[PDB]
Amino acid sequence: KWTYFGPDGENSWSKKYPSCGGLLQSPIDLHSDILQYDASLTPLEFQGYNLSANKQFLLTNNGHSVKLNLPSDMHIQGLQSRYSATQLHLHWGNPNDPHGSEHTVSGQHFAAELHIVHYNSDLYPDASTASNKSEGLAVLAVLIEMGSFNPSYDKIFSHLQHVKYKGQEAFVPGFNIEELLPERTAEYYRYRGSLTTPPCNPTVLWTVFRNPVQISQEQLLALETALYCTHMDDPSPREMINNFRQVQKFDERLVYTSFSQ
Amino acid sequence: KWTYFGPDGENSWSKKYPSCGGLLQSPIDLHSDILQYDASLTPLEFQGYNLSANKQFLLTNNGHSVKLNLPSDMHIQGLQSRYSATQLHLHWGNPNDPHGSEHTVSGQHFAAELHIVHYNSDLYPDASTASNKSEGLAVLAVLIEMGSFNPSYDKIFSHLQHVKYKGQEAFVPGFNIEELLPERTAEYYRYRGSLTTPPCNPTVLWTVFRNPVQISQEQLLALETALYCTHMDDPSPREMINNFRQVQKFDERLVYTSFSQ
Ligand SMILES: CCCSc1c(F)c(F)c(S(N)(=O)=O)c(F)c1F
Ligand SMILES: CCCSc1c(F)c(F)c(S(N)(=O)=O)c(F)c1F
Ligand SMILES: [Zn+2]
Ligand SMILES: [Zn+2]
Repeated sequence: KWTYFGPDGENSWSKKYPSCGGLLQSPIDLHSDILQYDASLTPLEFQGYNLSANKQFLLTNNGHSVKLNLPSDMHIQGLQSRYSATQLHLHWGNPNDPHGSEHTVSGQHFAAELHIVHYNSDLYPDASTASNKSEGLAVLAVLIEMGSFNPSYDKIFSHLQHVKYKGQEAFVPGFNIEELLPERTAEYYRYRGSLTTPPCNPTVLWTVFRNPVQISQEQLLALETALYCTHMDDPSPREMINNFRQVQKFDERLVYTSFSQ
Repeated sequence: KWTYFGPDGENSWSKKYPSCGGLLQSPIDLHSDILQYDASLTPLEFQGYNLSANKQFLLTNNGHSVKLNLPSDMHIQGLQSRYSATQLHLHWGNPNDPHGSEHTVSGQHFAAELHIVHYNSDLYPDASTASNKSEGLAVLAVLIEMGSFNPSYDKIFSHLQHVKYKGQEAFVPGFNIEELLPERTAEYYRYRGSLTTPPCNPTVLWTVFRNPVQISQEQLLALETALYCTHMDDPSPREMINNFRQVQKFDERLVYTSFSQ
């Protein structure tokens, strides 16, 4: 299958996933020349993010990232349709170059990036059906930098020990996913783009929050060193690192901002 | 018929040109995490760069860039073989976004980039042979920023309305090519990489000078509006703009610097 390195890496995804060589590809560099304040971009409302402490949510190593399944009563309010959550996951670099966000800001990577994936549940029955359809998906992106310890991110990272290898699964008790969001969620970048992984469908409404979150140096190192892409029994193990796509060309287009200041 | 934009752009190159999806791809972002000083990287000497003004050298629009043919008596001294020149060419952006270098430094693009292409003439009889052999080619890269008018670059640019279309050829009087190089050529980045266009062979020893040169806004605009990828009779003309590849992953690779600091 597809990978982020070697022969099956991102320059080859378009052979078997043609949309990876098509229009509206993500991620992109967010830089001042292409930003345009749009007073119409009002705050999102995060509904059902306070997950029941009494419910468990499936965490998976899928060989590409670590993903947490989310329930479809969790949703964003504010967009043209209701977009219901389906999963969250992360992208990161490696300890020798700990700059593995997908989006960049003025050419600079952040340490990592969290994506909370939602689908248009007013139009489609599930995310897998929505993903290749018009208006199918909305992703929230949180940029992550090393700083202070983050107890909320640790509600996910304390389980990394149990999803070390591809295919492994663990259960995470519900917690308030809004705790993973940064300060001043009113401030964000917005643009139409794509999945950043195969099949790269150009069906994502992106919201990248302006302000990053922090996690400690030990948390970032844990994220970068805890997982493998490969199955446990693989005689040639591969660490799960550098699981981000390079930025894409983005020309004659704008990213709209909810902030002018 | 590869291009820099649209269906046949760079995410699709690897469909026809397998090395574009292979190892050792160029260009790259030059940033601190991947740099290491190497005291062995001693100064290059540029020999036979002062081309006779009474001779002329062929300028050709090859559908992807503009190239100036260079004589094989022009060479670099200081590498492990003699590398003789074959051609130079440029990469650039567009009038509304004059940010088209290939290499970036700490996430920033420069306005344009000059490549002076050499081949190992000790080992091979011509650059096309050398180009499919490891370390067969050595390319010098000069980063170009918007700044003062540059008379020396204008010795090339003044001939562009004469090679606007694919297949057209002009003659440029000899001049001193060293005038295209920046200050303190002793300061450079060195790494093993590839051609930045199809067929992307991983056969280039790159030298990117630390210091940029300047050309004016007017020179950039001329460059960015002069040229077409297509023939003069093509009913579907395409402007030669934005002819730079995105930066490539470079992990496990290190870039060696002839400067500490
Ligand atoms: C079918 C529903 C989830 S698949 C998926 C995905 F894996 C992503 F990485 C992304 S990403 N990285 O673009 O957020 C995504 F948007 C997705 F939709
Ligand atoms: C002998 C090789 C002919 S094709 C070629 C080239 F000459 C370059 F200089 C480059 S560059 N841009 O790497 O200098 C390139 F990409 C090419 F594909
Ligand atoms: Zn993602
Ligand atoms: Zn070039």
